[PDB]
Amino acid sequence: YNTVSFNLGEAYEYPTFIQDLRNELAKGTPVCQLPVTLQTIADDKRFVLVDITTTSKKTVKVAIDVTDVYVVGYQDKWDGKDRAVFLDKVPTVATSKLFPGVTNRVTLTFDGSYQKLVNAAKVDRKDLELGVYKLEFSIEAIHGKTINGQEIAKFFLIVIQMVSEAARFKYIETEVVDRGLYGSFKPNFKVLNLENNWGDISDAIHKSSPQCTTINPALQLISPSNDPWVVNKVSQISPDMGILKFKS
Repeated sequence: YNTVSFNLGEAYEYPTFIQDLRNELAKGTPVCQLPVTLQTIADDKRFVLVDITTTSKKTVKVAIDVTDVYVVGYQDKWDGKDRAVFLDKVPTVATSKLFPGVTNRVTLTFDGSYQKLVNAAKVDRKDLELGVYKLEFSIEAIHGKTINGQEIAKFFLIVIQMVSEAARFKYIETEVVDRGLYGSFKPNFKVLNLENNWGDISDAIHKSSPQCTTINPALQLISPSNDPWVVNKVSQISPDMGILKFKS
């Protein structure tokens, strides 16, 4: 599997990092001049690894399913040896082929859906601060430490939004660049709305192809200020898209 890296002490490299990740995910046929993921792929090319290193020199290798950009787990350290930590309900190929040879393998009691993650973290997305420093703090809280479901759920919530969602949405990538590289921020109404509708937005754009203009039925989205944002044209939403989900 290929690896893309990001050092939290070099926040300015974030835009390049996200673009390199999109390059690894863009394996499908483009639609309306936008990258698209593949629904199925050989097990040997099923995942991309994201190496995140803190200023404290600790690294966590996060595994992402290239078909849907889902984080399935990560590898950190425990007692000087590697440790594989997996979310519940991930593909069998994930637990069978990722981090080969690592015997300390943990299967968490919760899956990667936002509902299960927030329930375990005990904090909702709207109240959890994102940013390079916050991400490093969450890594420091779990790296080389006994398995604590609550702390690990917080790490997943932060990394999933700063990496996976940013790859999917240029809008989210820009929020992190403007507010989370040299500061901290809580995701606004639009960030959260896009996260909840990646699949639907992608299917809508696919349905509009090949004329790539009209989107009908319209997408009922939300603006940064929590106001209704009705999208019936590709040009209205294409600027916020990084990569679309597979289909048609």
